[PDB]
Amino acid sequence: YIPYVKTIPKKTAIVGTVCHECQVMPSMNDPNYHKIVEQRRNIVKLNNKERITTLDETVGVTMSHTGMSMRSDNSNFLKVGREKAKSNIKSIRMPKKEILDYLFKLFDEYDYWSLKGLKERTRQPEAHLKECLDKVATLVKKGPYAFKYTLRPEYKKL
Amino acid sequence: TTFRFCRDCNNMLYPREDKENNRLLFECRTCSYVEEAGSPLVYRHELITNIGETAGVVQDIGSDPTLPRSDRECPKCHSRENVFFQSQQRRKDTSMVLFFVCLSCSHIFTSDQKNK
Amino acid sequence: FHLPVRLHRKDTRNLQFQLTRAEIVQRQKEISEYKKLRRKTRQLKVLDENAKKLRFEEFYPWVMEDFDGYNTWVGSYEAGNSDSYVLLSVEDDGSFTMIPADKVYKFTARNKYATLTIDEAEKRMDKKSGEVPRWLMKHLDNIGTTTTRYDRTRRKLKAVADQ
Amino acid sequence: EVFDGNDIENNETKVYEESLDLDLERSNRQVWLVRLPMFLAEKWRDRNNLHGQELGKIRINKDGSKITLLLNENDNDSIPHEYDLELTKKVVENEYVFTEQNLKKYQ
Amino acid sequence: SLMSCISVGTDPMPIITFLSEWGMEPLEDYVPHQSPDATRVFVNGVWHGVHRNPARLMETLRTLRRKGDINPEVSMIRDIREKELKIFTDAGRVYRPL
Amino acid sequence: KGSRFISTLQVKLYGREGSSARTIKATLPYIKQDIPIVIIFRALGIIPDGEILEHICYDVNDWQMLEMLKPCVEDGFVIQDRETALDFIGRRGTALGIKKEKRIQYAKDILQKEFLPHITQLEGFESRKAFFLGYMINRLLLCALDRKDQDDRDHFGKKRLDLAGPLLAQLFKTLFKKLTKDIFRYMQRTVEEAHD
Ligand SMILES: [Zn+2]
Ligand SMILES: [Zn+2]
Repeated sequence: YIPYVKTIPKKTAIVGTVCHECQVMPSMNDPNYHKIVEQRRNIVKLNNKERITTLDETVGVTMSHTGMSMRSDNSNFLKVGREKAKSNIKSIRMPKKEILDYLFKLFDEYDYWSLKGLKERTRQPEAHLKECLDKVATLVKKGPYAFKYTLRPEYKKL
Repeated sequence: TTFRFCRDCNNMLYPREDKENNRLLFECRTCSYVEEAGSPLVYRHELITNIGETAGVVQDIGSDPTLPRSDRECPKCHSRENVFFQSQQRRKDTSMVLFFVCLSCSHIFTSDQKNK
Repeated sequence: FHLPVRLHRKDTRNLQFQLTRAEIVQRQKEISEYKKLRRKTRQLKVLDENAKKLRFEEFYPWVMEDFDGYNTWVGSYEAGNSDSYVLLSVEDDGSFTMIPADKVYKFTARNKYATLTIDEAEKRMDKKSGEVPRWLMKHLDNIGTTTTRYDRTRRKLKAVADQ
Repeated sequence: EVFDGNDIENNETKVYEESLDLDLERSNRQVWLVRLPMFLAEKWRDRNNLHGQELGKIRINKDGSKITLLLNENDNDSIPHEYDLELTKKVVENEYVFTEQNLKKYQ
Repeated sequence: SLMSCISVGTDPMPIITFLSEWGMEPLEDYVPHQSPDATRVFVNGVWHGVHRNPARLMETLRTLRRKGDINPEVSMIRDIREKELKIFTDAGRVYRPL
Repeated sequence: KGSRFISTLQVKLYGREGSSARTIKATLPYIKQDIPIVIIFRALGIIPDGEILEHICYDVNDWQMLEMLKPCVEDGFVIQDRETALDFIGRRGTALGIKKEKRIQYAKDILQKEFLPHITQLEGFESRKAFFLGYMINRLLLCALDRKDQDDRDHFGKKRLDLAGPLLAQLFKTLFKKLTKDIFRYMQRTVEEAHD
């Protein structure tokens, strides 16, 4: 047998059995008769779709919003560059006299720290920030935790 | 030839032989349902077939405006109106015999005088 | 039908080796006795909500099975007259009650004649022999292979009643 | 509403507080399957209506063989007030009406 | 030819709805052995249903087309011998007046 | 209206008049092999052979027509349910992207969106597809038994003339489809490359 079938239980009940099949047809001897016939005839007569509208305005005006136009787009649609490019700020290098303590406290928190987070947390230029990181930590590229800086074993093993 | 169908699952019943009675029984191949055969015929190959000669005759065949009319007398009701059409078998081996359908009794007869 | 009867939505793939409700109940009794990164840019095709709801709702067809598994019917959704019917219910007083109809389902019995398996069917389709034996099912029935859930459950139930 | 399959662990005793077996109490109930025209079906299948009011009466001859429907005067004299119910099948078998609804999920 | 014309086509849905309301039983409940005299109904080559009284249906449809309710380009053929009723609405058919 | 693509379905009667067994097989898109008609009929939800013959032949006394249909049922006797038939249809499909789990659904999807698309493409219309297939088989058998002549290729009634309207319609749709793809490509590039 199979141990799993993945059923979906529900509350069901039989509320009757069909015994007679009927077809409702209006009697032809009714005063309101022949009104449904007109209604039925109107079904085919109907034309839901509408024809394409023709612009009667001057052709020069209609084409003013095409090609190289003096008008500038005011839409805010798919402005991904604008959304993120707005955020930009510089930061000065916090001297080794100060940030040296920051890194070791940072490493003590977690033992595998990425480059992108390090620049964000330190908020310093990557140029000098590299020198301290290489002097204290090392990066493993070929390991499973590839491209992540970790504190050197000399100081970690303490 | 008649193809009997199963009572319990609607599947066709093929012929089987019972040596205990040496009779013909139709049995099902899936649900094991048996029934005694009424005829000893099992295969009917018809190289020269007369079926389909009058195929397509309906209760309102005369309403067809393309079918030709004729004045031949129907030999069951003494009527003169009728429509005639050639054999509906399209194989190029059939004769040009006609088949007349009466518009008063829906009877089908033929004008052939060789075999009738 | 052999009461009680269950009518639920369930997967019908391999609807020949699934445990019967009676078997499950028996299994419970013995068990108690025994214990005693993505692409970041994806395009989706637009689909009307109604069909998607129908597709998701109708993914698992209705299955009607009795307690002993003797009757096993699987339903299929029919759209020919799903919304063109209006059911009428007559109460036990001579009056008539109006109830609109929602859907129509077509149910067919299953496993009445011990169908074969996919591997067995494929092998027979191949050129294993000139033609399948006229009584192949009968021969395999005696061997005991290719049985039905009703027969499969009955033997197991009898195997327990004997002890 | 996904749930386990065979459920050999007997998880339905606590997951659902209602019996999962099909109910046959209302099986012994006659039902008529009736197909309605477009104009009549467009107003009887609407959920913004059908509050339990009397839509008409059904008249059956004493000897049978003829069934007619008489609607009330609420149609606004826009459709016929009399209809003929043609019995397409006097004897019908292998047809049933079943309902379904959700089950309690707690305890 | 001089009087030849090519149809532009119209929606076949209104015709199908009209047929259903006039006794065109749906194909879902058609039992061939229970009525081996009914005429099949085709619309644009699609088998939509069957009719028990083709004569009346054709007479009604023909009158409707002549009265101008159905598009004149629609073609109606009733093969009495074959027990079929074909209605064509797709564009590309060449017709002439008579 | 809706996709403007053409899918061809062929029903073939294998064997010659001198053959002891002539079977009927149908060609389905994206399947690579010809399947017996009975297997397809079962895949649509009609497992009993009695109904399948009823769907094909509309006369209970036309024993001659039924005789030629016996070989078909014998060929596909081993398959007797929707799941087995659906799996048999699916494994022939040229997808190879589904290991085994979606194989049953893949065949069902093919029979729904790529089998006789001119009838319908929505779920719940298996009966209509089954009935139409029987009509094609019925027409095939009638010609094979010499009851009807092969359809004339020059019969103008079966010919269609495309004027400027339909011609430009096809050209416009293809060009518009190309335009839509170009629009999407720019959106993807703009998001990925961070442009305006
Ligand atoms: Zn049987
Ligand atoms: Zn006569």
